[PDB]
Amino acid sequence: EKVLQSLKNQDANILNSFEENLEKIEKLKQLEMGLLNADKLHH
Amino acid sequence: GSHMQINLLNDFIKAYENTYSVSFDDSFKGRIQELCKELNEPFMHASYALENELKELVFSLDKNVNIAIIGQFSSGKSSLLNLILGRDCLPVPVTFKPTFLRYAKEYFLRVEFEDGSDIITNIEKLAFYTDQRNEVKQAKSLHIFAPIPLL
Amino acid sequence: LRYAKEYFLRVEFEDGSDIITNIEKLAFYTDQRNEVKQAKSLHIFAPIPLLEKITLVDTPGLNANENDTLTTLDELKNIHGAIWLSLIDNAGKKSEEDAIKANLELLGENSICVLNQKDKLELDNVLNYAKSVFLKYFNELIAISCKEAKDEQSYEKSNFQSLLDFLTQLDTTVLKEKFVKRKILNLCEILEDENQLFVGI
Amino acid sequence: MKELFQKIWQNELQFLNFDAKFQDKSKLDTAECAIILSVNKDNYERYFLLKEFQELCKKIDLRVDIFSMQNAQICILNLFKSGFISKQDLLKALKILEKISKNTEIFDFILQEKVQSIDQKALFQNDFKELNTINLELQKLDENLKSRLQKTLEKFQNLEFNIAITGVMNAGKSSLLNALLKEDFLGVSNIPETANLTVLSYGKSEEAKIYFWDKKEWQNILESSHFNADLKEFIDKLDKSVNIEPLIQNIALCELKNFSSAKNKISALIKKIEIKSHLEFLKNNISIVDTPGLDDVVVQREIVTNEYLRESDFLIHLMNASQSLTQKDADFLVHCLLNSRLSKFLIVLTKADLLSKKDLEEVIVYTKESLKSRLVDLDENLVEKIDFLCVSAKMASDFYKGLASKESLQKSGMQEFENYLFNELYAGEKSKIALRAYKKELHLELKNILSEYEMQNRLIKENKQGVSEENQKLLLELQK
Ligand SMILES: Nc1nc2c(ncn2[C@@H]2O[C@H](COP(=O)(O)OP(=O)(O)O)[C@@H](O)[C@H]2O)c(=O)[nH]1
Ligand SMILES: Nc1nc2c(ncn2[C@@H]2O[C@H](COP(=O)(O)OP(=O)(O)O)[C@@H](O)[C@H]2O)c(=O)[nH]1
Repeated sequence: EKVLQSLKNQDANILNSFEENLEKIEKLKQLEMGLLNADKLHH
Repeated sequence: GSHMQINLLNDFIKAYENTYSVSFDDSFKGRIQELCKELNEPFMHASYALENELKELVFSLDKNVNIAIIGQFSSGKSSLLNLILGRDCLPVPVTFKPTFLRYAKEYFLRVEFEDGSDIITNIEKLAFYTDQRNEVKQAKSLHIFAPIPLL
Repeated sequence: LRYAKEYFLRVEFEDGSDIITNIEKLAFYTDQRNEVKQAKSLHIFAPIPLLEKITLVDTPGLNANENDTLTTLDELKNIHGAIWLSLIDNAGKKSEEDAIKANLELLGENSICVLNQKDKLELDNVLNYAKSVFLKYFNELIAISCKEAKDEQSYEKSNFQSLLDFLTQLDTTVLKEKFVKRKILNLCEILEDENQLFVGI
Repeated sequence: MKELFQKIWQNELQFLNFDAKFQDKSKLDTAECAIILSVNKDNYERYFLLKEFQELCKKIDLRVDIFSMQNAQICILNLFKSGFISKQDLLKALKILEKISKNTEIFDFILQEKVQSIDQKALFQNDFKELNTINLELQKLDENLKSRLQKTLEKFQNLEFNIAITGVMNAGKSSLLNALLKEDFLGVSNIPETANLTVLSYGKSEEAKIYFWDKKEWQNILESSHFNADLKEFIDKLDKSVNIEPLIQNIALCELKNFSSAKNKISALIKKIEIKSHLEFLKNNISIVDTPGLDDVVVQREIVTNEYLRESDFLIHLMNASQSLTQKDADFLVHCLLNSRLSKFLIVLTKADLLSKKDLEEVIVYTKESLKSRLVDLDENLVEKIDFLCVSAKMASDFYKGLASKESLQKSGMQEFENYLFNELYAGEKSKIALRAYKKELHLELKNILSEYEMQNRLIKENKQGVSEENQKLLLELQK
């Protein structure tokens, strides 16, 4: 149980890092749709 | 490229012009038939088989005149064909591949099979390819090549 | 190139007629004229083993054309395999264009890559074969090179019997069967496309 | 426009919704739009059976059915109205196509229709600052990627539009350049002798960097003097004033204040003058290249065609209103038309005064017929590559400070020519190509960032799997 608790403590910071990465991925996804719209406007 | 736009337009113009607007080698029958067949085919929505038939009729003007020998129950047509060939081939009827007498510089036979393949072979073998077998490629047609004028 | 017991050429014309003739005239029927029957195809008949059931078809030169391959495919069909002939140059351009060419369509599961003309040059050749190995696994069995015979007394280190041996050792039936399976799958795919379009409407 | 569609699809017209169903707005270019418009109910079967038309429609994602053809025509016409994609160049293309399709009705409708607001440069600035914002966001979230993004932004910020301008000498180019800049610069007085190239650029320093011939360029000029027999005379007149004592390798004079001693026959030794001036026109990151017409053939023409064949992103050619086609000018325009790289250069009929309006149009028609006569094939339609304007520089220059303070700025054409040049900074192909390149760069840097950031998540997942495996091994050890 102790090893699991230590892994949970580390998996708090690890969870925060994973959530940040997920938000970065969502922002990049938004960016690609925006870029496609910008391309569409051109002619 | 706007120059490329103009070039694209010009290419379209040339292609339409070549497909629908051209008069043939007229002043002679050979291509008056082509003009008539073109008349028959712009919108008058033709059947693909009609289209092919017209194409073949157009070709027929450039081609071997096909003349056929019509024999009776057994009227000796095979011996007549042999005489025409000079050499002889099977003078009893158990029957029939369609057979052709064309011209060459040597005596050989060309056996076109049903599966699409053909073979060029010796004229002596003609009889074997006339008479049926059980499980070898059945010949679709037989093409005797012989060095006879009139062929 | 098909098999016979003697040397022939069979010139199939555009108008449908053909002529069977002596092979010496081949050049004459290759070179076009203005209004002589334009040849539709040329059929060399020769008494060579390996023309028994594995006949050869000559293809055009690849004149640096990206859309050449699809047009060629549309022109001419069922091909079970091929022999890709190339000079010493094996640059990236040849690799990429070979990939778009073969693309499982025309050459590969078993088909051969052949470097020509060893004679004008080894360590260099060794390096080139290694390059071909990891580069050209598109084609299946080993990449190969050579060519000299016929007024060579040796008749060999032309590896020519290696190419010949491969051509002999092909399991023709497997090739035919796999090709047929592929084509039937293609047709099924097309039919499904059409059906789903209707369903969507 | 239901009446128009009834006119052109009399009985095969279908039930259709008159609005642009268009999905991309760049789906097809203007020549392809013109082709689609020329699928009038009398040619439609032939077009549908034509292989090249089928290839075109497969490129555009169209069918060959009648309904979809008519729907596409609708959408094209609504884009012509609203998004205003087509100029009179669409009408040009339909006139070109009238070889095949005598489509008069659609031509007339396109002619007589209130067009729309145009709004080009504002849209350009909006899209470009959109892309700048996207680049900034990418920079926020790696150091190599951020440096790459910064370099890309530096490249696409304030970048190099080069205008070459040319013409024969008496026709007059320096005076037109003065009027465009709205003050004076080198030369307003006609002189039979001449030449050196002049590059008007923008910069904080106000240099006038000068370049003379090399030893070898001068040797070539003296070689050609043997053949020209007017250059030989001029070279004999020049060598009396021996300024040779203009030599082997590098001549870079850095500054001058409008010294007119070079007009005393020394400019023949100069080839290239590189100016860095302060004019708001050039403050928009423009650079102009003035070019000689006929003098000092040997290498001044070679350097002219170097400067023009180099960067120059546009070509303006000038002819005076009453020149009889100026055979050298005509040969140059022919060379322009055959060059497939040129892509719709421009013509200005300079000195729009001194000639009655509606007679200027006849002059332009004569010019175009001559150019067509030099190109006998469908090649003729290449003359529709040229745009024609009719500007007079004297009236515009007068309005600023001179005699005609009463309004000659309009009724001259300088304002419209200026509008045209500014429009070529979105409407011109170069600006759109640069925007496309910037978009591709942003997509590729985005792809790199995705590759960078997904791997961290993958590594975290692998670490979690390893931790789970270690826990399972510990449980197995406890059971043992
Ligand atoms: N006595 C005689 N026999 C003939 C004549 N014409 C054909 N024959 C014979 O008729 C037999 C059959 O000939 P064949 O060529 O097979 O007739 P086919 O079946 O119609 O082609 C052969 O034995 C010939 O010799 C003839 O004019 N007189
Ligand atoms: N009416 C009129 N005359 C002009 C105009 N521009 C130039 N000129 C005259 O045309 C001649 C040639 O002009 P110039 O400045 O020398 O151009 P350049 O020969 O290319 O250097 C000069 O005599 C000018 O006075 C103009 O806009 N209107």
